Amino acid sequence: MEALVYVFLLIGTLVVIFFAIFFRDPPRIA
Amino acid sequence: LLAAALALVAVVFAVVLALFAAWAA
Amino acid sequence: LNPMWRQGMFVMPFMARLGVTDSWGGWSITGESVSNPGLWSFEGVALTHIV
Amino acid sequence: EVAKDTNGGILNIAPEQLKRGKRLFNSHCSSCHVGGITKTNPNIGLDLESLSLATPPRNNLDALVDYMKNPTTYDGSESIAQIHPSIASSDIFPKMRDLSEDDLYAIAAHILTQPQIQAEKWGGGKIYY
Amino acid sequence: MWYGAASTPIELFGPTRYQWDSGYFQQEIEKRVEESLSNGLSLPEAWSNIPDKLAFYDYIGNNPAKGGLFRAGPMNKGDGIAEAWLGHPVFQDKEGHELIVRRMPAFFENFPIILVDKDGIIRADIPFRRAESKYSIEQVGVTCSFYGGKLNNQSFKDASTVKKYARKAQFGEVFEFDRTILDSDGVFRSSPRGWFTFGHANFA
Amino acid sequence: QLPETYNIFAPIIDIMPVIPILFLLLAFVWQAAVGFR
Amino acid sequence: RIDYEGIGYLGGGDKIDVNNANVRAYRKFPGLYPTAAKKIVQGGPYGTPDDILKNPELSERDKEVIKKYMDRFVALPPTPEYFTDRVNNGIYK
Amino acid sequence: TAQDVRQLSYEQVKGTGLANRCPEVVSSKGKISLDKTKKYKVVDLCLEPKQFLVEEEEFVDTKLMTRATYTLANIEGELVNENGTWKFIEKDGMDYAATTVQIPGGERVPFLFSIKKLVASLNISTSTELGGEFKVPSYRTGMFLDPKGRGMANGYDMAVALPALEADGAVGQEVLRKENDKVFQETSGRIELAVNKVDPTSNEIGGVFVSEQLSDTDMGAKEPKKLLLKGVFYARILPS
Amino acid sequence: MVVQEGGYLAVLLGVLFPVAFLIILYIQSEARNAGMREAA
Amino acid sequence: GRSIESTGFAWWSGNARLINLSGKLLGAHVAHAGLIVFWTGAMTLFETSHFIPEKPLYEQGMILLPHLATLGWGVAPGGEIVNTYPYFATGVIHLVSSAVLGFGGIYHSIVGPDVLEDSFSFFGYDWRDKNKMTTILGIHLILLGIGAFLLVIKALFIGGIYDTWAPGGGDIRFITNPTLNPAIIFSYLLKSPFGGEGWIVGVNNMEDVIGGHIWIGVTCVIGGIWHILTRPFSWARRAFVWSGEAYLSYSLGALALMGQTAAEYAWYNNTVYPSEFYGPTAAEASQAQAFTFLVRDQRLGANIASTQGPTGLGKYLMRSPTGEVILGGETMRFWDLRAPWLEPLRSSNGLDLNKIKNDIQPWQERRAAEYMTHAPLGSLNSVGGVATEINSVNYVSPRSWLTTSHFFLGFFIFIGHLWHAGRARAAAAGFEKGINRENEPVLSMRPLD
Amino acid sequence: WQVIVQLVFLALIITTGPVIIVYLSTR
Amino acid sequence: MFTLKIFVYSCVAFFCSLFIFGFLSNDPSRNPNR
Ligand code: CLA
Ligand code: CLA
Ligand code: CLA
Ligand code: CLA
Ligand SMILES: CC1=C(/C=C/C(C)=C/C=C/C(C)=C/C=C/C=C(C)/C=C/C=C(C)/C=C/C2=C(C)CCCC2(C)C)C(C)(C)CCC1
Ligand SMILES: CC1=C(/C=C/C(C)=C/C=C/C(C)=C/C=C/C=C(C)/C=C/C=C(C)/C=C/C2=C(C)CCCC2(C)C)C(C)(C)CCC1
Ligand SMILES: CC1=C(/C=C/C(C)=C\C=C/C(C)=C/C=C/C=C(C)/C=C/C=C(C)/C=C/C2=C(C)CCCC2(C)C)C(C)(C)CCC1
Ligand SMILES: [Ca+2]
Repeated sequence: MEALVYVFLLIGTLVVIFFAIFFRDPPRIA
Repeated sequence: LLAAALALVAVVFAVVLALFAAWAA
Repeated sequence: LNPMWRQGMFVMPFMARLGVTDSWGGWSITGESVSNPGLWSFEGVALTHIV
Repeated sequence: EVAKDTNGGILNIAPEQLKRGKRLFNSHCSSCHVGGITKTNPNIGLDLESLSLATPPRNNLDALVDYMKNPTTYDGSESIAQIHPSIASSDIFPKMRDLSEDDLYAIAAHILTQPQIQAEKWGGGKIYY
Repeated sequence: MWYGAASTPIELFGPTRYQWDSGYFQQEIEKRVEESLSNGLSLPEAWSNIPDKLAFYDYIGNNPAKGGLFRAGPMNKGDGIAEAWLGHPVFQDKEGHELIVRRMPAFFENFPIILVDKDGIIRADIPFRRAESKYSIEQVGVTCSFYGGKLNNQSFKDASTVKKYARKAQFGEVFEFDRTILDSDGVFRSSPRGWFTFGHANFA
Repeated sequence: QLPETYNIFAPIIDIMPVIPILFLLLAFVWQAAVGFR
Repeated sequence: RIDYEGIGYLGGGDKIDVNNANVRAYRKFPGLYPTAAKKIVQGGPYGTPDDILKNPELSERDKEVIKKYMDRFVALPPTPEYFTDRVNNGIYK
Repeated sequence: TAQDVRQLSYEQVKGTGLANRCPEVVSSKGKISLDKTKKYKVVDLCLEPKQFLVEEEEFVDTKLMTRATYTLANIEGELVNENGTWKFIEKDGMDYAATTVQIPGGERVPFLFSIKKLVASLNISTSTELGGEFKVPSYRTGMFLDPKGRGMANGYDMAVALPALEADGAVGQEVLRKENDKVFQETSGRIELAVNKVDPTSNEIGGVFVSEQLSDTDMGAKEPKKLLLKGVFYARILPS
Repeated sequence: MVVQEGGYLAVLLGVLFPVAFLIILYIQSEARNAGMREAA
Repeated sequence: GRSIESTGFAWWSGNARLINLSGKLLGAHVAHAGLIVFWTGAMTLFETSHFIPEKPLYEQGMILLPHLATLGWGVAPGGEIVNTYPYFATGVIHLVSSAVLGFGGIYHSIVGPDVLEDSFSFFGYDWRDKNKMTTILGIHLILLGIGAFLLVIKALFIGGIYDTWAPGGGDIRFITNPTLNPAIIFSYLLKSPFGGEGWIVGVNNMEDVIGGHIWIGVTCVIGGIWHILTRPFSWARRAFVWSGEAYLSYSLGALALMGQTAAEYAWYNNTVYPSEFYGPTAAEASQAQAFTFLVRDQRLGANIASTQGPTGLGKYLMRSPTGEVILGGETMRFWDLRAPWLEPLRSSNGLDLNKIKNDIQPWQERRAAEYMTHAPLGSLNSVGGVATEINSVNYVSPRSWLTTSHFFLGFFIFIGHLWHAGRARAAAAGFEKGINRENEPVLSMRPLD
Repeated sequence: WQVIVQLVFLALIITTGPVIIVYLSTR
Repeated sequence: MFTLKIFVYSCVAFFCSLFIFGFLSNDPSRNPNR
C-alpha cells in the first residue's frame, strides 16, 4: 500500500499549491 | 441521432440567442 | 564466502585496515581465534568513540 | 570476376559496368531488392546461397538475365511474369520498357558482385546494417 | 578506492571491476592449474587444489560495477549468502573442442548466452528464435564436466542441465547460495568499494 | 521531357524556379544599399 | 517450452522435421519450394516420412523431387506450438 | 434477412453493427431432404453469441470488454452420413474469435471462442439438433512474448531481469519455473447447437445453439475458467 | 508488491523534519514582524 | 515615407509602411501574385523537363503534374502519362502571365501614385470604410464562385476529370450526373472529423466533388452579390475590429485552417488525390502489405480466415469494433481505407472471404506490392523507407511533401494570426506602443487581495 | 557540358539582381 | 448512455453559446481606454 503514500504526497503538494495561491500575503505597492 | 439531442441543442442555443437579441436591442 | 564486504560493512574494513581485527566475541576477520584482544577490539573502538 | 554461364564461363567486370549496374539496380530493383532481401517475399532473396539453390540456379549472369526476361517460381515449375517485372511483361510493368540486354547484364553483374564485396551484408537484412 | 591501492585491500573492500575486466583471477587460476598439470597431477586434481576464495573472486556478483543506486543493503541481499563452490565447468562439443561461455561484461544488465571455442568461433548458444537456429545445445550436442569444487568429476550430457550451467556460466564461476535467510530479491548489489567511491566522488 | 524544339532550353529552366528566393534576398540588398539594414 | 529435442530439424540442420518445420526449411532442397513444400505441409502430419508420398493431389514431379529429399526427411511427433506456424512462423529477414 | 443483407451495401452497414449479426430465417415449416447415399456440405455457418457466462466457485453473467468482434462466420464443413448417423465435420472459415469478458470483482476473463475441429452428430427439420465436441487451441501461440520477453517458440528461457537469482547451483530459478516454461495448452470446450427455423426453398437452417467451452491459461501460468455462450446460429445446406 | 519497508520511514521522516523546520521559522518570523510593525 | 523617422517602423517591419498607401500596397499584392504565377510556370516547366515517360509520377518528385493529371490532361486509362504537352502549355501560359503581373507590380510599387484615393475614387479606400470593404469582398467572392464553376464546366463538358473509381480502372470521365442533393453534400459538412467519418476529407466520388463545387459556386456568387449590395449589420459592426491589420489577421486564421485541411486532404483522401499520381496513403500502403502477405501465404496453402496470430487475433483477417471483416495486424487501425484495387473484394459485412479465397486478380496483387513498396515513409534527404533503412532508394512520397509543407505553412500562418489579431486589438484601443505612464490601468484598480 | 550551361545561366540571373540595384544606385 | 450524451450535449451547447454570443457583445469596447 505504497499507493497511500503516493496519494498522500500528491495531496500534500496540491494543498501547498492551493494555499500558495489563495492564502498568499498580498503584494503591496511602494 | 435522436430528435431529443437536436431539441435540447436548439433550445439552449435559442435561449442564449434571444438573450443576446435583447442585449443588441 | 561471507567476508565483511559481502555483508555491507562500511566502517569495519577501516578498523581492520589499521590493526583492529579482533572482537570481544572471541573471533577475528582473519579467521583466527583470540581470547583477549584487550581494549582495542571493535566494541572497544565503538565505545571509546561514544565516550 | 563472376559466373557468365553454367558451363563455368568466367569474365572480369570493370567499374564502369558496376556503376551502371548499381544505378539501374537501384532504379528498377532496389526497393524489395533494397538490399536484395525481398520485401514482398523475404523467403526468396538475392543472396548468393538462395540464388544457387534455385532451379534453374541463378548463380550466373545468363540465368539472371533469363530470369529478368522470363521469371519463374523458385522450383521453376510455373511462370510469374504477371506478378514479377520482366521484359516479357513490360506492358504491365512499364519500368522495364527502357532496359536493354547490356542493362540486364549490368544489373546481374551488380547482383553477383555484391556478395563478394559485402559478404554477409548482401541479402542479410537489418541484422547487418 | 575505485582503481585499487595498497590502502584499499580486496579482502576489506572487495575486488575491483578491472580485475573482472582483465580476468585477473581467471588467468591466475588457469596458471596454477596448468602448473599442477606440469607436476604430473590430473585435471580434477589440479582444480581441486584451487581455493574457494580465489574462485569466489572470479565471480561477477562480486564485481562492484554490477549494482544499482537504489538497490539497498549488502551484496548478500542479491544473490544470497555464498554456500559452495560448485567447481569449474568445462564445456565440450561432440568433436571435443573446449567451449567457453562468453562472460558477461559489466556494462550489460543481461547478456546472450554464447559458447565459443579457442579461436573465438561460435560453436553453441541459446537461441531467442528457435526455428531456423543452428547453434542450440540440443542440436550441437554439448557436455559440461565439473572439475574441483562440490560437483567435482560430475558430467552432464543432457541439453537441459548443460543449458542451465551455461547461463550460470556466463556469470563466471558458480557457487552455492542461501537466499532464504535475507529474502534475497535476485538482483546484484554493489560493494563498500562502490558506495565509498560514489559518495566521495559526488561529495568532492 | 520538354518538347524537342524547346529541348535546347533545358538548363535555363533548371534555374527558373530558384528566382523567387533571389527576390527575397534582393530586398535585403536593396535595404543595405540605402543605409538601413 | 524451455527445452525442445527437435530444434535442429526446424531448418538450421541437415534434416527436416516434416511434421513441425516451416515451409522455409524446404528451401534447403532444390525443387521443393514452394509447391512440394506446400503440399507436404497441407498433407501433414505423418507417422513416417514415406507417408508423404501417400498423399493425393501430388503430381509426379512432386513425388520425384520428394523422393530425393526423402532421404533428406524425419517425422517427429507434431507439437502445436510449431505446427500452427508451418506456413507463417513470424520469420522474414 | 439473408436477402436483406444481400441488398444492403457496405456503406449502409459500416459502423451500424449489423456486420456482426447472424442472418435470420423467416420460416418454421418444411424440411431439407438428405439422401443417406449422397455427400453434403454445410456452408456459411455463422454462430452469434448472446450470453457469455463464466462459472464461479454456477455460471454468472459478465460484461463484454472487446465490443462487436466475437461472432464466428463463413465456417465450412462436410455433412456425411457415416454408418447411418449424420456427422458434421467442421473445416474452414472464421471458426474462432478472441474475446474478453469481465466478471464481478473486475477480473478480466479472456477466451478463444473456438469451434475448430468440431465433430457434431445430427439427431433436417425444426426438431433436428446438432451436438458436439471441439478443440480450443492455446490463447497465445508460439511466437507470443510476455512483458519480460518469454514465449513458447521464442523469447528468453529465463527471468533475465534477475541474474542474481539465476546464479547459484540447484535452485536456481526453479521457483519461476512455472513462468519460464511456456506451454501450448489445447483444451476443449464442447458446444450443442439446436436448429428451429428451416427454409426448404433456399435450403437454409438456423435456430438456437448452446455451446460449452474451456478457456485462457496464460501459457500455462494460471488455471482456466469454464465459459458459457448462449446464442443463435445460421447455416446453409449445399450438395457436394 | 514487494517494496523496501524502510522507504516508509525515509519518506515520512524526510518530508516531516524540514516541514516542521519551516513552520517553526515562519511563525516566529511573523511574530517578530508583527511586534516591529506594531511599535512603528 | 520610407524611413523610421517618417513612418515609425524600422526596415524589418519596413513592410508596415504600406498600410495606408493604397497604390504601393496594390503594387506589392500584384507583384506578389506575379511571384506566385512565376513559380507555378517555372516549376511546371521544370517538372515537364525532368519527367520520364515510363515511371510513375510519385517516383519523380512531382506535385504540380499530379494536379493536371487529376484534372484529366495527358492521361491514359490506369494513370499512364502519355501526353506531357498540355502541362508544358499551362506552364508556359503561367510564366508569361507572370511577366505581365510582374510589370504591373513594379509599376504600382515604384512608378505609380502612392495614394489611390486622390486621383481615383473606385480603387481608393479607407480601411474604416465598411461598405467599400464588403464591396471588394463581394467582387472577389464572385470571382471565386466563377472559378468553382470553371472546375465544374471542365469536369462536366470539356473532356472530364480523371476518375480512379471508374468502372474499368482509373480513367478520365465526363461527370454526367453531379450530386445536387443538399442532404448528401451538407452531410459532408456537418460530419465528425474523426475516424470512419473524415468530415469533408471523406469525399470518395467525383459526383459529390463536382456537385459540391456547384453548391460552393452558387454560394460564393450569391454571397458576393449579397456583400456588394448590402452593408454590415449593427452586431457585426460592434463585434469586429475594422482596420487593415485586423482583416489581415482574419485572412490569416482562415488560411491557417485551410492549410491544415489541405494537409489532411493530401494525407487521407485518394479521390481528389489519385494514388496513381500522388502515390498511396499510409493507410493504403499498410493495408497493401497485409493484403500482399495474405495473398502470398494463402498461395502457400494457409486458410487465412482461420489463421491464428500470436496474440490470438486474426493473422490476416479479424473484425473491426463494429463487426466488419478487416485485415489483421497493426493495419487494423486503417480499416476505414477505401481503395479502387480493394473494393472489388468488399461486401456488405466488410471483406468477402469467398472473393478473397477465389477472385483475387493479378493486377490487384501488383497494386498491393507497388503501394506497400512505395509507402509514404522517407528521410529529409529523400532516402526511401523506414528510418533504419539503408541508402539505396531515392524516394519521398508527394503526399509527405505536400502534407508536411502545408502543416508548416498553416502553423506559422496561425502564429501570424495571433500576432496580428493581438496587435490589431492593441492598436485599435490605443496601447500597442506601450503603457501610458500617466494612465496605467492597474494603478486605477483595487488590489487583488 | 550541361553543368557549365546551368552554372552560366545561374550566374547571369544571380548577377541580374545586384546589377539593377547598382545601376539605379548611380542615378 | 443516451441520457449522458444528452447531458454532455446540453453542457457543450450552453458554454459554446455563452462563448460565441459573449464575444459578440462589443468586446473591443471592453478596454481601459474606453
Ligand atoms: C498574409 C501574410 C502576411 C502579411 C501580408 C504580413 C504583413 C505584415 N507583417 Mg506579418 N506575419 C505573417 C504573415 C503576414 N504578415 C506570418 C505568417 C507571421 C508568423 C511568422 C508573421 C509575423 C509577423 C511579425 C512578428 C511582425 C509582422 C509584421 C508585419 C508588417 C510588416 C512586415 C514586414 O516588414 O516584413 C519584413 C520581412 C522580413 C524581415 C523578412 C523576414 C524573413 C523571415 C524571418 C524568414 C522566413 C524564412 C523563409 C520562409 C525562407 C528562408 C530564407 C532562405 C531561403 C534563405 C506587415 C503588415 C510586423 C508588424 O507587426 O508590424 C506592424 C512584425 O513585427 N509579421
Ligand atoms: C508547397 C511547397 C513545396 C513543396 C511541397 C515542394 C515539394 C518538393 N519539391 Mg519543391 N519548390 C518549392 C516549394 C515546394 N516544393 C519552391 C517554392 C521552389 C522554388 C525555390 C521549389 C523548387 C524545387 C526544385 C528546384 C526542386 C524541388 C523538388 C521538390 C521535391 C523534393 C523536395 C526536397 O528535397 O525538399 C528539400 C527540403 C528542404 C530543403 C527543407 C526546407 C527547409 C524549410 C523551408 C525550413 C527552413 C525555414 C526556417 C525554419 C524558417 C524560420 C522560422 C521563422 C518564422 C522564425 C518535392 C516534391 C525537387 C524535385 O525532385 O523536383 C523534381 C527539385 O529538384 N522543388
Ligand atoms: C469589379 C472590380 C474588380 C475586379 C473585377 C477585380 C478583379 C481581380 N482582383 Mg481586384 N480589387 C478591386 C476591384 C476589382 N478586382 C478593388 C476595388 C480593390 C481595392 C483597391 C482591389 C484590390 C485587389 C488586390 C490587392 C488584388 C486584387 C486581385 C484581383 C484578381 C484576382 C485573381 C485571382 O486569383 O482570383 C481568383 C481567380 C479565379 C477564381 C479564376 C477566375 C477569375 C476570373 C473569372 C477571371 C480571372 C482572369 C484574370 C486573373 C483577370 C481578369 C479578371 C476580369 C476579367 C474580371 C482579379 C483580376 C489580386 C491579384 O492578383 O490581381 C492580379 C490581388 O492581389 N484586387
Ligand atoms: C468570402 C468569405 C466571406 C467573408 C469574409 C464574409 C464576411 C462577413 N459576412 Mg458573409 N457570407 C458569405 C461569405 C463571406 N462573408 C457567403 C458565401 C454567404 C452566403 C451566400 C454569406 C452570408 C452572410 C450573411 C447572411 C451575413 C453575412 C455577414 C457577414 C459579416 C459578419 C461576419 C460574422 O459575424 O461572421 C460570424 C459568422 C458566424 C458565427 C456563423 C457561423 C457559421 C455556421 C456555424 C456554419 C459553420 C459550421 C461548419 C459546418 C463548421 C466549420 C468548421 C470550422 C468551425 C473549423 C462579415 C463582413 C453578416 C453581416 O454583417 O451582414 C452583411 C450577415 O448578416 N454574410
Ligand atoms: C516591389 C519591390 C520588390 C519586389 C519586386 C518583385 C517581386 C518583382 C517581381 C517581378 C516579376 C514576377 C517578374 C516576372 C517576370 C517574368 C518573365 C520576364 C517571364 C519571362 C518568360 C520567358 C522569358 C519565357 C520564355 C520561354 C518561353 C516563351 C516558353 C519556352 C521556354 C522559354 C524559356 C524559351 C523588392 C522586394 C525586390 C524590393 C524593391 C521593390
Ligand atoms: C466543394 C466540396 C464540397 C462542399 C464544400 C462546402 C459546401 C463547404 C462549405 C463550407 C462552409 C459553409 C464553411 C463555413 C465555415 C464557417 C466558419 C469557419 C465560421 C467561422 C466563424 C468565426 C471565425 C467567428 C468567430 C467569432 C466568434 C465565434 C466570437 C464572436 C466574434 C467572431 C465573429 C470573430 C463537398 C464537401 C461536397 C465535397 C468536397 C468538395
Ligand atoms: C524570366 C526569365 C528571365 C528573368 C529572370 C529574372 C527575373 C531574374 C531575377 C533575378 C534576381 C531577382 C536576382 C536577385 C538576386 C539577389 C541577391 C543576389 C541578393 C542578395 C544576396 C546576398 C548574398 C545578400 C546578403 C546579405 C546582405 C547584403 C544583407 C543582409 C545580410 C546578408 C549578408 C545576408 C530572363 C531575363 C533570364 C530570361 C529567361 C527567363
Ligand atoms: Ca427445435
